[PDB]
Amino acid sequence: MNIEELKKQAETEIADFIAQKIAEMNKNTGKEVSEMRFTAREKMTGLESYDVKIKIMLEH
Amino acid sequence: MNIEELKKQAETEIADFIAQKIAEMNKNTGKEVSEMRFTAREKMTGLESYDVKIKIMLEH
Repeated sequence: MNIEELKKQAETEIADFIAQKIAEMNKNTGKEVSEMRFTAREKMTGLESYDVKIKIMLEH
Repeated sequence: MNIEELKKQAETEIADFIAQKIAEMNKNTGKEVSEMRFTAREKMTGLESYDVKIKIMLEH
């Protein structure tokens, strides 16, 4: 499998995982996720992950 | 379960999923993921997901 295909595959997997998490959150809270912040988690050995902060909105 | 706890849970799940994907990619390519770009995928019904673009670096 080539590098491009691996990349597109993982991109789709992550997008799909995030979509499921948002659907789940919206369902469970009765509210709406408006945004997620992603902050790189980097080590001397390189990028490890992104830490996530979920923003949920509600009526004033 | 409260809204805060649900949030922290989903944040951790997403961070962990991304970390696994990066470890996987690095292993499979012999290279290094340097960055991921996240671009909101929004609909009139609200935020659906984030689309992802993975950047991989290699030696000049």
